Amino acid sequence: ERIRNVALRSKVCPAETASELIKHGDVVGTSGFTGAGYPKEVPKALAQRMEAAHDRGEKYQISLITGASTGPQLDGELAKANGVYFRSPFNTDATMRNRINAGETEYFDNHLGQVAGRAVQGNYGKFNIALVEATAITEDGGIVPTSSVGNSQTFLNLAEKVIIEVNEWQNPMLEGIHDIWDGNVSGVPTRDIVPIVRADQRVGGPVLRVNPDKIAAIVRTNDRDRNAPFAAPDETAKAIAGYLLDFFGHEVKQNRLPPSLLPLQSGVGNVANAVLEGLKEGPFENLVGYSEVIQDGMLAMLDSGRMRIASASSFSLSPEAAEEINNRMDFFRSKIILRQQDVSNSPGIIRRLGCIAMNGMIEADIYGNVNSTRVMGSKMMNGIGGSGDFARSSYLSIFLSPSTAKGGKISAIVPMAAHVDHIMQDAQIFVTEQGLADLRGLSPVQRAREIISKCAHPDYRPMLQDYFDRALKNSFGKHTPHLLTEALSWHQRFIDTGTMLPSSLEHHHHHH
Amino acid sequence: TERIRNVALRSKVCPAETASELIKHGDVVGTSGFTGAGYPKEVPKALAQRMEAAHDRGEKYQISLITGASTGPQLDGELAKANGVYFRSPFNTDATMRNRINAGETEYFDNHLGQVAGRAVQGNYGKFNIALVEATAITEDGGIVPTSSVGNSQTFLNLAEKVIIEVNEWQNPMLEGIHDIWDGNVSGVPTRDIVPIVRADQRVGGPVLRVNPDKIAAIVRTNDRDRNAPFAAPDETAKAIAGYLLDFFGHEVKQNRLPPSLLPLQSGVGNVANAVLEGLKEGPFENLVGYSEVIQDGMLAMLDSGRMRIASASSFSLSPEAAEEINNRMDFFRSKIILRQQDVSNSPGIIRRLGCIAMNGMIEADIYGNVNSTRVMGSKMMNGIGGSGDFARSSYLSIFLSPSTAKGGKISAIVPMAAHVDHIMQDAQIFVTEQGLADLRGLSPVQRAREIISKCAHPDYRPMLQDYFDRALKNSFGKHTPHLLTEALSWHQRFIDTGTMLPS
Repeated sequence: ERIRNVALRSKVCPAETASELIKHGDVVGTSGFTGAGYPKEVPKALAQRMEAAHDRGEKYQISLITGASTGPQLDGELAKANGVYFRSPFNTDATMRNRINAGETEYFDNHLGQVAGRAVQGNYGKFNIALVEATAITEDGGIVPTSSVGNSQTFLNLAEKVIIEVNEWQNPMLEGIHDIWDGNVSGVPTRDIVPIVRADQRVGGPVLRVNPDKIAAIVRTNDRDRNAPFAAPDETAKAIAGYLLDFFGHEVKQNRLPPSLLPLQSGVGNVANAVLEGLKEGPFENLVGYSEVIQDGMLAMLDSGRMRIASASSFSLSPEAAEEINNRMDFFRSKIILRQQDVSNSPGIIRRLGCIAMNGMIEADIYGNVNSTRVMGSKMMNGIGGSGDFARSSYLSIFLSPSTAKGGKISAIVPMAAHVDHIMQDAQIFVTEQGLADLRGLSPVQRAREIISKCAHPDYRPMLQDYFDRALKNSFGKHTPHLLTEALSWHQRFIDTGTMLPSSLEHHHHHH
Repeated sequence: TERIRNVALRSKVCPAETASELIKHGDVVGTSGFTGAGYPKEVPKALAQRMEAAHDRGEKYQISLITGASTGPQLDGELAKANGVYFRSPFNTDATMRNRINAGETEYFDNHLGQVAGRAVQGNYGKFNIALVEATAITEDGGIVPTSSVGNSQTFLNLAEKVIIEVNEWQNPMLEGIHDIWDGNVSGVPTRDIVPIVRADQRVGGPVLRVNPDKIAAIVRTNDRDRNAPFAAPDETAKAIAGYLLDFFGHEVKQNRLPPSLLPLQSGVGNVANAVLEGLKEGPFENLVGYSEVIQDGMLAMLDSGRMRIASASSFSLSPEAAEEINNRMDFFRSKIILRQQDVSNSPGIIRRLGCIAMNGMIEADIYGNVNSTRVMGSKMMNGIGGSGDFARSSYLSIFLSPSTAKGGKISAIVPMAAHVDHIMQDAQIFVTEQGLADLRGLSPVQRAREIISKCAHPDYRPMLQDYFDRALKNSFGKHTPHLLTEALSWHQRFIDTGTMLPS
């Protein structure tokens, strides 16, 4: 039995009935972070009822605040139903992305570590509903989270009414892996000192806490998380990982990093996977993770002993890795700590531990300002996520990307970024399959010489050099040279023609 | 009274010219100095003269200059005149040095002020050859008493191979006691220490910079003045901005979103900040607390009137009139002011913990509320980002304040797209101009634009901004943050071409 508090068993009801508690206009806070631990059955039932209402000319939309990304059963179903008027802080569902980019869903991608605090401040309004997925409910009414913690404790505190989905698909032995603190991290100032001085340090307990009188419904479910396929490293990712690992090796030999490096933050996807595979094969020992996510390559390193501990707010695992950790949850439970995201993404803690931040990007300009979010400056991809939390607070901020996109028709290094998420001050190292730019100690013009020479693709470097050269001669000021007449012209060229590469039918200064 | 109270260290006293000879071509020099206060004065002058002579003989002679923040004509000015600085960080306001920077003659990088010490220890600027630090006094056990700022001086003393102290008799001996220098690991090798500050008036350290006396290569007796802030009063535009902000604070308190005493306050320097402080001085919020980078004129008034109880900062930025008052009454003001290391005053962990209210200026913001603090037309440096990022991102509330226009109406402070970004949308919640106040909390980018355009933009520019936004909504590549890339930067180019952002 998953509901070990007898009194709360009387609140069990079907998903459809529970969804009726959610009203048009409501602000709904849910569990869910990197496709893990989001509610599934109540959102599906809600979406059906939303569509039915819309067909009869009746409005039915919610504001949806999450930990971070969810999955098809939540963002997907609600976006299909056109049921979300406002969304925050981070989405990866393609249907929801389309609603955002059509202006049908208003969106703001907050720094992930800040969301709980802004919720408590009231920026999203009054929370009507918290809808949270659970592994179990304990004897004294504690709520055991599932494959992520995210913002769930904050949403439970704020919401007028609470709905719990108890998912028997989630492994019972997840109980104990979470660390939930009752301290003031995101409440009213003055906040508490968050006393974390080791990545493996627990400060709290294993359960979310909530007044049982606020629980309006409990729904028994049995459904899987998103679990994206493993993105196998291609040669581009492998080259990027190779330059990065060589760099780490050099930092260690110059005593600027310990042989155990520092606590590591990375993502998911191709490049991160290549980096984790390189770390598994590399000369470094006693590694530590202090990140947003646990991904596949870590289980390997936790099992071998290459990595000693991994701190995160969520799992981001493939189907095969998901089965590996479930068959051995009692081992991995001792190696992993899942934290509230306002703790995993706490700038104070990230700086104190001296994390190495490794993040992706859409593009960077020649001065090393970074766009993480908005294609051509206007079309949302996913969101800033925790990349700003980590980039700004880290001991070392590293951005990694293929040097081109769209089969070479887009350069990831541009004269000016069409949107900025990370300013120059927040980015010290850039890595592409072309090489690694170490920007420490450099002015913007010096940053440009390094980025253009080390990171840019051969197809675009002469164009970049031409822009920079002419900017140096003609720019209003020469501290960060620009030609405002063409700074964004590569982006407009892409919009117009589908490529940033110029045609020989017209003049271009780099052909000559 | 003898300023060098350690008898043994008196034997290290030498001329500024001889001391400057310790500094070699290529050296990385860390100095005191923050908001025109407490920078070294006589050794940089002597160095500059020797640099010029060297250059004339065909000898290379340049240094890297790392400071707390801004300095003055004796340091940034003289060295820039001599073409003696190959790299400068993190914050300059001297006109001669600014001209070197914008000519590409001095390399510059404006780091977040709270991060500079940590990056210095990491080695980003290279090995420190020299620390050149101004002192009020040297204590009997060899402690270095800082002057009108603390800045990064403790870190530079730790790092540098050789140390030069300027003991400046111009500086008030009664400054001794006002500083709080922490022994702990804020900016050193990870894992760092927990910084135990949980109230803005909490002292956690001692009154002196610590340095191994064997590293002290020279002590120079000096007698010269800091820079002062302007006396000039806030005009009608600044007073209007302050009025909107104070009305906003009132409503926040009435809605129980701020305490009646508000929260610890951070304020930049300028006319607008002065207006806000004058507003608060006779405002309805009592028992105020400052947790800022700087102590300015307005704070002294409030610390005097009791309307403000304590002010924490790293430096002074005072007018001649205000400087005279504090120096006449240092007894009193010393008990009301704490001067901290800048990596503590600007610690994002502390700023968030205390829940600071950040109030900063700007060059411009775009319609989505991204902020440019630094680079005119995107390429010409003004001063630098300073501590505005430390505070904007970490604060409980991040507010940006500016006149809606500049250059007699020929520049709009609200533009379609910022030509350079220092603060992203996520780091700016409230904008105030003399036209009104935009509260952006809870809003998507297109919702932010409606508020910024209608509340903050000047009437001369508002229809142009609305026209841009409306056509972007129709024709932009994506509709989440609509832009027309062909004209996004066109107002800036129009200014470059014609001298005004207004069409013919």
